[PDB]
Amino acid sequence: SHEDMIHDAQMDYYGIRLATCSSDRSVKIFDVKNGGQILIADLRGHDGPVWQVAWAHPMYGNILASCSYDRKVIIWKEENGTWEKTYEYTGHDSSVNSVCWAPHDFGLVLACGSSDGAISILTFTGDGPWEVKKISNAHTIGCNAVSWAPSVIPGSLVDQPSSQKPNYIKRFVSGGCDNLVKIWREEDGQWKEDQKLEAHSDWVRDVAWAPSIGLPTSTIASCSQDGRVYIWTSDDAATNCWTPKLLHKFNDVVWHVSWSITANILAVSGGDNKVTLWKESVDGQWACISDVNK
Amino acid sequence: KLVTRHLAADAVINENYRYLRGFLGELARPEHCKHIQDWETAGKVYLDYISVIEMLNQIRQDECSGGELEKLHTKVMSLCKWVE
Amino acid sequence: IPDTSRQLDCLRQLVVVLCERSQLQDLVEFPYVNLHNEVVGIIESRARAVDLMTHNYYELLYAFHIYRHNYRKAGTVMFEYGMRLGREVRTLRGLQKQVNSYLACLNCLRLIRPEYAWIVQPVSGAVYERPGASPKRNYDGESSAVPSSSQIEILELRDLEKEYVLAQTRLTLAKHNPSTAAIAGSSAAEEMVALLVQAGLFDTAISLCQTFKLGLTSIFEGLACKCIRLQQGGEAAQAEAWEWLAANQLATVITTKESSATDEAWRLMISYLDKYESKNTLYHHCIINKLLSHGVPLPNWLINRYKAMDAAELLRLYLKYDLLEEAAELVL
Amino acid sequence: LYCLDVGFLEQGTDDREELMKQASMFMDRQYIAAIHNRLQNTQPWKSPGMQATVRLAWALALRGISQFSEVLEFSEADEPMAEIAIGGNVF
Amino acid sequence: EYWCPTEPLQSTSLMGSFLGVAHQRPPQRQVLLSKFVRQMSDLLPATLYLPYLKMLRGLASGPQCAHYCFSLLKANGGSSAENLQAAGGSPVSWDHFFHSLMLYHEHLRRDLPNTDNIHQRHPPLRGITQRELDGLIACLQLTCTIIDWSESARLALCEHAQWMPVVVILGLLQCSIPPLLK
Repeated sequence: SHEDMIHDAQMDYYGIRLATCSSDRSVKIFDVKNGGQILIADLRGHDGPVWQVAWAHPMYGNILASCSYDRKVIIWKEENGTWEKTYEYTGHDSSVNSVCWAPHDFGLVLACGSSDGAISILTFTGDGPWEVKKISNAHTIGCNAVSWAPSVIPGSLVDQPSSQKPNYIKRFVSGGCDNLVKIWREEDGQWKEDQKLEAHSDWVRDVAWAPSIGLPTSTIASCSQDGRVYIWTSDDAATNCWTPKLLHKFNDVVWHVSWSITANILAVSGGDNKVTLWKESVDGQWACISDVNK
Repeated sequence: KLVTRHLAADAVINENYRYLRGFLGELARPEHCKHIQDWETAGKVYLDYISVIEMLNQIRQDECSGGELEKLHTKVMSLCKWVE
Repeated sequence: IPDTSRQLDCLRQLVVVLCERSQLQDLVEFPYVNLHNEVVGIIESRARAVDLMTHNYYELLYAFHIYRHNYRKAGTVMFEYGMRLGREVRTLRGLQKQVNSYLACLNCLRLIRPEYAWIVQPVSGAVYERPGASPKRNYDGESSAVPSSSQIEILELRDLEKEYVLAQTRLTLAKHNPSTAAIAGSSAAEEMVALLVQAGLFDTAISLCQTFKLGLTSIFEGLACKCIRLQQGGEAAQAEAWEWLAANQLATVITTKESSATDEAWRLMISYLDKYESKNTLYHHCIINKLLSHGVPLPNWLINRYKAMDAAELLRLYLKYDLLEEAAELVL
Repeated sequence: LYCLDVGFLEQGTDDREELMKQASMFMDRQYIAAIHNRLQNTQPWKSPGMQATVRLAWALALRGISQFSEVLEFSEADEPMAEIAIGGNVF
Repeated sequence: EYWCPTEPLQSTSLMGSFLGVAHQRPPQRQVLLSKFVRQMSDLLPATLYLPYLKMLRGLASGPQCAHYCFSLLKANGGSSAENLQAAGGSPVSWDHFFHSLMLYHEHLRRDLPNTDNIHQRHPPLRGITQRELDGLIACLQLTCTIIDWSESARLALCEHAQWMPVVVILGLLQCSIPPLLK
C-alpha cells in the first residue's frame, strides 16, 4: 500500500523480502516470486516517521534495526519468519538518524549517528546482552552520518595481496554538523582522537565509503547540505592521506550518496530530480553512463 | 551444537537408526573428539547406546555369546553413571 | 498362582465373568499389587478386541488410574473414550460427551507434576462387542500407532486450552441455535469471532481473540456499529439492545438513575480501553473510520481524550472525509 | 429402478452374519447370466439414447457390485458399456 | 449428500485416523465424490466454466445446500488463470468478486465519455467484451441465487460499513447498463 511518502526500501541478500520503511505508520514486507508480490510481514512499533534501515547477514544472526523521529532505537530478530522484540532503547538529545552494521569481516556492531553531541556505539556480543560505548565532547553541534569501513580494502593497507591477513579492527568516518570531519579507529582499547579535518562551516549530510572487492584504492564520497561534495582518496600503507578534493559541485540540497555493493557505481540524490550514476572507467577517471528521474 | 541439539532426538523419534549409525561412524574419529569439547559427555552416551544395541542384536541373532555379553555388561555399567 | 500363563488366564476369566457378576469395584476397593500392569494390559486388550461404549472399561481404567496415582494414563484413556463416543454418537449427546472428554483430559493434563509440561497421544480403534457370537459387528476398522507416519503427537498445554476454548464456543453456538454443530466445528477462529459478534457476545469474542492471539478489530468494529445504531435509534433501539448490552458486565461506578444505552455503551468502551490498551492506537483509527463511514461527529469526551493524547493523526485522517474548517481550527 | 435397487446398509450388532449369509437375488446365478447374455446380444432398441442409458445403468450396477459385494462371476464389460453410452449420447 | 462440507475427516466429534469403510465412516463413493469435487474446483476448463456455474446455481437450491456451496467456494483458495474469473474458475472470495466488479466498472468508465462519474437510467452503451459480460452476469446470478437461498450470506455481507459495496452497486445500477444487468 504505502499511501504516504516512502523513505528507504531495502531488499534481502537473496531477493525475497522487501523492507520498506515509510512514514505511513506501517512497515509491510511482501514476497518476490513470479514477478508478483504477496504480503508476508506487517511490523509496526515506532512513534514517529521511520527513516533509515540496515540489514545483516544470516550467518551472524537475522537482526534488523529501525530508527525513527522519537529518540528511540528499535531492534528486531527473525525466528521462523516472524520478527519479535530484541533491544529497545529510548532517550537522547535529538532523534536518531543514521543506523548501519559493520561488514561481515568484523562482526555485528551497530553504529548510531545523530545530532546529539555524542556518539553511542552498540556492540552485539554473545547471545543476550550488549555493550555500549559512549564518546562525549566529540561534536559541538552534533553528528549526522556514520559510514563503516571494512579492512578488506587494499587501498588502506598495502599488504593484503601478499598472503598476509590484515587486522580486523573497527574503523569508520564521521561528518557531523560541527564544521569538522573526523575518523574513528578502535585503538588503545577504546576511542579517542585519530584524525580530524576542517573543510566546512555549516552542515554535512552523509558520506559513502567504497567497498572495493578488488580495487586497491579506498575512496569516500561526501555530501553536504549546500551541494558540497568531497572525494577523499587513499592508496598508501599503514597511514592514509585523505585528500579533500572536489568533483561535481551543486547549489541545491544534495541528500544521499550511495556506493554500489562492490564499489562500481555512485548514486547521488538531492534536489535536482536526477541521480547521476558515475563509474570508474578504464582510464582511471570517472564517467557517467546512466541516469534516472525522481 | 547442531548434532547434539537435533540429530539424536530426530533419529530417536523417526527411527533413523541407519543415518544415526552413519553419522556416529563418521564423527567417531579421534581428531574431532580431541579438538571439540563436550563431545565425550554428549555424544559418547549415544555412541555407547548404539554399540550396546548393536551387540545385543548380534547376541540375540547368534544365541549364546559370552565374550560379547561380557563387553555388553561392561559398557552398560560404564554408561550407568553419566545420567547426572 | 505362580505361572504367568495361568495368571493371565485367570485374569481373563475374571474380566469375562465380572461383566455378569457386577462386582468390578474390587480393583478400586483393595489395591492391586504385583499385577497392576498385567491387569491394565488385559483390560486394554479386551477393549481393543471387543466392546466399545456399552461397557465401562474406560471408566474402570480411569478410576484405577486415579486410585493408583496415574495422570497421563487416565488422560489418554479419557481421550480414547471421547474418540469412541464421537465415533458412536454425533448429535447433541455426542457433542456433550466430546466436551466432557475434553474437559476431563485437560484436567488430567493440568493435574500432573509441575516438573512436566507435555503429553503424548497415539492412535487407536475399537470394534466388535462380545466374542460369543458372529464376528464383525459393524463395517469399521482400527488405527495403529506408526512412528514413521507421524501418528504419535506431542501436545503441550496451549493447544489443549485452544481446543477446549473452541469446544466451549461450539457449545455456546449450539445453545444459541442447535442446527449448525458441524458448521461451528468446521469453522475457524475468525469465523467464530464474527459469529459471536453478530450474535452479541463481545466479551466472549474478545476472549476468543486473546486466546487465539489475534486482533480485536472485528469486535471493535461491531461495537462501534452497535454504538452508532444506539445513537441513531430512538427508545425502541435502546430497549432492543439493552438485552445484549447488559450481558457485557455493566458494573461501573457511576451516578444513579443512569438508564441510558448510550451512556452504558460509553462506560463499556471506557472500561474496555482501561482494561486492555491498544497495540499502537490502530483500534482508535479503526473506530474513527467506522464513525466517518456513517457520518456522525465524534463524542466530546473522546474528542478531548484524543486531543490530549495525540494531534497529528487526526489531521492526517481528516483528509478522508474532507473536513476543512475542523482541520483549520485544529492547526490554528 | 426400485425393483433393480436392493440396498447396501449393514447392521450394528454381533448376530448379523447368520442373517446376511441368507442373501437373495444374487444367489440366482442363472438370472444374472441370462440378463448379461441378453444385454450382450443387444435387444432391438429403436432409441439410441435409451439403449445408452440402459447400458450405462447396467455398467454402473456391475461396477458397484464389484466394488462392494463379491458374489459375482464376471464384471469386465463396464468400459465398453461406458464407451457405447458416451458414443450414443445418454446425457 | 453430494459433497460433505466437513470433508471425509469429520472435524466435529473427535475420531481416529482410519478411512476406508462406510456407515460409521464416509463411504468410498462419498470420498471419491469429494475428491472429484476438489479436483474440479482446483482445475476449471474454459469450456466447462459456464456449465460449472450452472451446476453450482442448480445445487444452490436449498438453504443448507447454498450454505455448503458458499463454504466450498470460500475454501477454494487458488491463484491461476484457469481458476480466477475468465478461462474457467469461480468467485473464490467476496474480495475477488469486488475486485472484478471494480475492474468492470473501470472498463465501463473508460468506454463512456465520463470517467469516475455515475450517470442516470439511460439506454445501454456498454462496450465490454461478450465473454466478460457473460462471466459477469453469470457470477452475479450465481451470487444472487446463493444469497436468496441462504439469507445468512445477506446478513454476513451487510455488515460492511468500511467496504461499502452498496454505493458501488447503486452507482453501477445508475450507470448505463443493459436491461438484464439492470
